[PDB]
Amino acid sequence: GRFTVTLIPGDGVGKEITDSVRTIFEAENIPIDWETINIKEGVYEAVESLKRNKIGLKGLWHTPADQTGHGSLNVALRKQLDIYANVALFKSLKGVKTRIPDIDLIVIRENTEGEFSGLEHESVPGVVESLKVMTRPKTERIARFAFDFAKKYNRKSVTAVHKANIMKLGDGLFRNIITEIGQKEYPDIDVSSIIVDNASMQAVAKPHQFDVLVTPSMYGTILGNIGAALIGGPGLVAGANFGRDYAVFEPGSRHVGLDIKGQNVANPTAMILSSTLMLNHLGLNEYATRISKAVHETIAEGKHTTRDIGGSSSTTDFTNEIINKLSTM
Amino acid sequence: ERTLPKKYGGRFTVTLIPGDGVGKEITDSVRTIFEAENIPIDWETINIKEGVYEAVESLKRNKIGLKGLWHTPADQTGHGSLNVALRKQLDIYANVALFKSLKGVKTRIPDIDLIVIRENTEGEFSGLEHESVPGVVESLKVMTRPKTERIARFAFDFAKKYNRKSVTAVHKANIMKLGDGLFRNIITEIGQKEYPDIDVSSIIVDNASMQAVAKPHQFDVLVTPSMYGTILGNIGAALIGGPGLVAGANFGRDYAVFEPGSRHVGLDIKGQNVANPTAMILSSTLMLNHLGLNEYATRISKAVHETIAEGKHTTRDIGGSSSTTDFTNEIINKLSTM
Amino acid sequence: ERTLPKKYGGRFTVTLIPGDGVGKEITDSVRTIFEAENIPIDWETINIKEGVYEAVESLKRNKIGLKGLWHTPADQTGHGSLNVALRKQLDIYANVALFKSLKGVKTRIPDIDLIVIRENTEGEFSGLEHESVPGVVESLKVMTRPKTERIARFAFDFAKKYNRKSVTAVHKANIMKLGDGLFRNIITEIGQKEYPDIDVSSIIVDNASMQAVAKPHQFDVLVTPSMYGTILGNIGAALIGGPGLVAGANFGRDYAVFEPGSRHVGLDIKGQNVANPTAMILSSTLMLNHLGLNEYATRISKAVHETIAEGKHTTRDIGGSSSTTDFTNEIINKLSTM
Amino acid sequence: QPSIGRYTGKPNPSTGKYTVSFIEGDGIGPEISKSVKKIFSAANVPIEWESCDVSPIFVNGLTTIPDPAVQSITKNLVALKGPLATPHRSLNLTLRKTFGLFANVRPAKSIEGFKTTYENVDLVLIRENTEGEYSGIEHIVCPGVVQSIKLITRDASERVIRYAFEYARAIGRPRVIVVHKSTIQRLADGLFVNVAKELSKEYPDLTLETELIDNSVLKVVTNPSAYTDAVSVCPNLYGDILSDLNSGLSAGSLGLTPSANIGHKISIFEAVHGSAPDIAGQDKANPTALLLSSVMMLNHMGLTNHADQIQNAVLSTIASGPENRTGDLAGTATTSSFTEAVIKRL
Ligand SMILES: Nc1ncnc2c1ncn2[C@@H]1O[C@H](COP(=O)(O)O)[C@@H](O)[C@H]1O
Ligand SMILES: Nc1ncnc2c1ncn2[C@@H]1O[C@H](COP(=O)(O)O)[C@@H](O)[C@H]1O
Ligand SMILES: Nc1ncnc2c1ncn2[C@@H]1O[C@H](COP(=O)(O)O)[C@@H](O)[C@H]1O
Repeated sequence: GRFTVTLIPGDGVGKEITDSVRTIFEAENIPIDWETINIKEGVYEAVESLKRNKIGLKGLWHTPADQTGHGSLNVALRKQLDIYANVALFKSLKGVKTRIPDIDLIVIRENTEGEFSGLEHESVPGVVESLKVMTRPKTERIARFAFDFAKKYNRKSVTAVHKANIMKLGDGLFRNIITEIGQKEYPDIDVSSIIVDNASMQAVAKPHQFDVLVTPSMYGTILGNIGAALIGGPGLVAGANFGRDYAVFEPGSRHVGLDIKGQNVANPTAMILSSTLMLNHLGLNEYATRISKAVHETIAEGKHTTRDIGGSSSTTDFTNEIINKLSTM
Repeated sequence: ERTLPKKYGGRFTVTLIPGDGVGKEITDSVRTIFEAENIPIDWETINIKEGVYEAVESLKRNKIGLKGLWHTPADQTGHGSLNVALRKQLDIYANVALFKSLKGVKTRIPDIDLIVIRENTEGEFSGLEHESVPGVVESLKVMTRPKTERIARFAFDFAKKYNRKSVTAVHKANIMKLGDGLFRNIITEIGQKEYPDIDVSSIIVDNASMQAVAKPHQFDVLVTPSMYGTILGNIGAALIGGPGLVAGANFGRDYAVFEPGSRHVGLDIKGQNVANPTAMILSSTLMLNHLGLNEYATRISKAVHETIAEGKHTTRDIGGSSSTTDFTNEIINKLSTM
Repeated sequence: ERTLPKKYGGRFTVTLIPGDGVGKEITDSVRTIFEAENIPIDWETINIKEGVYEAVESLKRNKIGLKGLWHTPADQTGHGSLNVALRKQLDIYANVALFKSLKGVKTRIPDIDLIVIRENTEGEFSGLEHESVPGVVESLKVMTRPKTERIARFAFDFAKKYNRKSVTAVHKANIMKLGDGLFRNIITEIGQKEYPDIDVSSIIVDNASMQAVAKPHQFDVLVTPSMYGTILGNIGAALIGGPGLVAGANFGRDYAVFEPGSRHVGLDIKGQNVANPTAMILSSTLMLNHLGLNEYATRISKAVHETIAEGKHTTRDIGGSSSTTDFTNEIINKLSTM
Repeated sequence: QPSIGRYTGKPNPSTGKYTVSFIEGDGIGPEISKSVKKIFSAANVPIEWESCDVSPIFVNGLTTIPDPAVQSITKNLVALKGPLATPHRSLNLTLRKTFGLFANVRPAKSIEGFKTTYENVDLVLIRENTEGEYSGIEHIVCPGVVQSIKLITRDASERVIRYAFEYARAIGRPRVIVVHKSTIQRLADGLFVNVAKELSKEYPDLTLETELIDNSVLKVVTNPSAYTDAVSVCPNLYGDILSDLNSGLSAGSLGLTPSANIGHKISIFEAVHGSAPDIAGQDKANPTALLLSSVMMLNHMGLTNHADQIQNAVLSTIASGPENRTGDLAGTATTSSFTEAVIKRL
């Protein structure tokens, strides 16, 4: 009866935001045991762990921008487990002031390919080429995942974001394969395309027109952050990563919060909500349905909410309001 | 690998087709036992006159399915099986029915274990017929070497995989010398030059029917064309207790659909919660073994096997007084203590 | 069987592509020897800037072809091989060149018998290149496991079929560790777990080039990517006398095109009737053996073999003074008395 | 004005005026165009219009641009094009390649008297329009495998990043932000960033910051004003997206957005909206877009006083009062009435 899930706190507010979940978990006496790991190339041990347990819950690691820096190792984790599908959930929350309200859109991105393929070289000094790979197999895969996902969660529309008018082969292939296999399979769903730049403009100005968006690695980071802002911030976004065999759940917004590490100011809504996603996954979800209502009501209920939403409470206090509301359900 | 069964981070997505009659109840029994065992599968479930399309289309995505039986009209303007439509359109050409008697069940001849493999897409199920002049009707029965070599090998492969020693071809080749002749030859022919370790033999369908009812222990595996399989099937169904105890599965090259091995709709007792889900559950376990789970399968089969062996609390048709609901819960109960 | 070679009541229909340079003359030599031997094949013969389409389309009908070489520009607005175009578009991925010395020919190192198998569609022949900024050019060389496993097996299969004991992979894996590395591995890798009876080894292309020129008898069969095969090929061509003595053939799954193994156009001596058809004829015999004739092949090869061994009456480049015309007729003559 | 794309003035000695190529373009182009010619006339701009046609030839299958227009535009070192249709080699592309245009300047500022969801948005972005993701280089490496190649060079980067420092200086913004993703594009984006960091030093009045698109998009949408002292420089793709995004924030579409395409000695100033073929002739178009590009042009030429005149007053101010405005901004006015209503406060 006891799952053994992998826990990777990671850098920045990672350590605090994970703890929030632990506390809410043992306070709800959820039958899961954390195997928890900490780390330069022991990204090996994260992989190896997840390969045993199959399921994980993680924050974000930090990534250098300097030349002798190590390289994502957030992507390393995904590539090495072929957790190829990222899902981010941008649904606005009741107790949060946002410029455009009542917004509900999903962004599915491919994790292992595209501009995240990390192939680059310098031919002669001062001239650099970064190669962006796009392959039919990896693309058919994500395409079906997206539609399957849209069908499973009764989403009516799926839109492919691309730049196929300029990168006619790369993004072209992507746009075709998606629309192509949304027509001869999944005919019940509305497939369409949109050019990444124009998509970016509609997203900021008129987001309600979008339902599900499928994108290559890059465009997903971009539309992702638009969506993150649209609903309040990176602290409200649940996320999950799927491969065929494994599943790793992380915040849908993908920010480390390095600056506020150890300050107990951080917001765990993101972590907790994607933590609920994980419960639904491994079948629990009585708990998930539960502890989501807890945080949803907590933040809707004015003060006692955390700094970035407009409150004055600390991570610690916000957590305890959830566990409190939870103790009376 | 866009050809394995739908799976996302450890979770299979299987097709569920409850279908007509006790279908809806008998499927539910499985759902309940499944979530109560927290099995990592998610049902994509479909309901339906020609949306037999949507069943096909679904199975083509997921590759795997679990279904009851649909109902079929006998009137002239009726629609046509669409149980067979499903199979023909997916070329799920091989049907396996498992007739193994169960401990807690009174049967006239006990300790019986035989398998009936039938071809699904051809034979008398080819559905070609016409009326030349009024009152004269011809039904054409097609038999082709390719479709026949296929089932022949499936049968032997199956017998080898599950350590079955004997394979017998049921036919009427003494009368339909070309049709059933071809069938009998191709089977025995390729059980001799491949699969030499297995005992191949023939038997005439009528005489087979007689031995089956009188002395069934002489049979191991039976390979038949569409019709003879329906007939020997029901003999076997009766021999072990009834249609509610028979696990079944259908195989094509790419897809697999699991259904009850006896093939009865139970229209009359729909919604009465009197029905017996042993059939559905047991073939449901067959599906688990298939998509590799089978720790669960080994598990939840022992559950139902012990449940029915253990006298009362068993369902109406086996000789008990419990409802589908109650029988299910005894399984989930026995299961919660394993 | 819409996949065997075009054949109508005993008569094959083969594709004939004379091509540029001595092509037209050297092909004719074969025609003449063919009708003079009354060989049951009919030429569908084609001539051509982008009608390399019509060559492909023809070969797709007939499956088999016999061709010379086309010419290829070196200028910037030139069209591009279209010898490779033919092969890439038919996925005729395997080139075989036969370097076996001939009795009546003065060569610096005698009694030499080695085969060079090269991959046709990939490597440095992938023809992917671009200029990033002015004056900086990148040519991309593709190497893929599938295309490489393919040629690897072809080579071993070939070596087994023609009782060749040794197969050596030529590479530059010490520098291009991924590209040529993959090639060297996949070859040795699948010469060890399949084809264990054959001696697999590697050799670095530059060092291979040196041994080939100095001590060629140490080699049996050589497998190479597109480039190294052109290089070792020409070494072998020289070793035995010249480009006019080398039989060649190209293989895919479905099609087969036979051409000279040395791959020179002879533009300079076009129409002079000085050219040597040994190459063309000998690879023409290879084609006969292929489409099963080969009584003829065994025949007309002995003809040319004896003709050239028998001193004068041989063609210019071997050391004779005869013309293509005269050499041909000696073959047809020797042939008329067999 | 920025040293990098410097206008070489010289008014035509026979007239007091400077020469500028027009390119009315098609669709609403003509009407939107003479709308500008009139407003320019009224303010006494030292400018005579030499309109030319960029309808493409096809020398060597590769689309070329007509000699008439080439000579005209290379001569007068400046041009002002309206929108044109989609006539075998992007028309806009062969336009940059034949005139050496390398930098897209895209401002997005809130408009007075037109309410959109985002407020106090005043944004400036310079985009590399030469290389990056948008070099023609892509390859089919085998059956189901494609490579699109992103090209980043110091030479191309240097001269954009310069124009950005120099433009930031020319409009009195302290900060200049290099948008990048050195995180996973170490070499490519890394080079861009280093080139800015190295140039940083010979522009000590400006402060250089570096930001991941991650944050550049997150932060701008949460709060547009945090970049009202901006000027952001970035490689071709990030630029193409962020600029179309910025416009989405400022106006919700891009019928108000002006662009400037700076080349070494030439420079073209255009509106970024389409040809709006269905509203063409009926006098409903909205010159504001092109009109603001005119201002951009004025400043680039040195005619500060006129630019500030036509912008600070006029249009910007006449777009206040719904009797003015156009159909696209709730207004009721025509292209006709907008132009005279403008010239009044001109
Ligand atoms: N736990 C958190 N709660 C709220 N906001 C966060 C959290 N972590 C990160 N952020 C925001 O995301 C940004 C971090 O992005 P970066 O600069 O890429 O590290 C900061 O500006 C924070 O405002
Ligand atoms: N799922 C089932 N399990 C056991 N027996 C059944 C089931 N469905 C129908 N039957 C029996 O079979 C008879 C009707 O069969 P059918 O041919 O399906 O209508 C009824 O008298 C039932 O007793
Ligand atoms: N039929 C032939 N027999 C022998 N050598 C030939 C023949 N045709 C061409 N050559 C030689 O190959 C060279 C032409 O090849 P290439 O350099 O590709 O034009 C010439 O220098 C000739 O000496």
